[PDB]
This record gives sequence, structure tokens and C-alpha cells, in this order.
Amino acid sequence: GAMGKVTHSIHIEKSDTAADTYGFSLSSVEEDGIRRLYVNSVKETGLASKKGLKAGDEILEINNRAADALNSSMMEDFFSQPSVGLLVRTYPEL
Amino acid sequence: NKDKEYYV
Repeated sequence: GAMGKVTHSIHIEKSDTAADTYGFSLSSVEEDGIRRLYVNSVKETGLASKKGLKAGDEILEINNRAADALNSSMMEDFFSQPSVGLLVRTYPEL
Repeated sequence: NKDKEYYV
């Protein structure tokens, strides 16, 4: 069961998808005064789902950069590219 | 408090 968090990394490519979309969203939030990035809106049978992303997973890094060191200019540049790497932190689904 | 959603 869910006790400690688990951290894992994935590398995803648009050429492995049907329609050049990974099938998830990233939520930029302020949570108790702290800026965080979360996985959200994971499409069933989409690439992100295949790679084991879950809504609510915290994104710790994108392309080897800490989430709290990103800005919107970097975000847009990163997700304009044909591929992207993520470090995420999750709980077991159950 | 969500201030942006990126759909990728």
C-alpha cells in the first residue's frame, strides 16, 4: 500500500504517439505558498498512461531541470520539442 | 490554486 513516495523517470517521444500528443496535462499550482508542477488529465491508453503517469504525480524535473527552476518560456520551448524527459514522484495506485 | 494547465 501507499506508504512512501516513489520517484521514477521517463523519456517520451511524439513519434510514439498516434496524433503527436502524449495524452496528459501539467498543472502549474501554488500550494501552501510553494510553486509545484503536477501531472493531470492522463488519457487512458495514451503514451503517458503507458509510461505509468498518474494524475496527481508531482513533476520534480523536466529535461534535467528542477520544476521550481522553470518558467513559462522554458515550458513552452520544452513541449514544442519532439521529445521530453520527466522525473516524477508518485504513490502506488493502491 | 491552479494558475495554468498545459495540454500535451
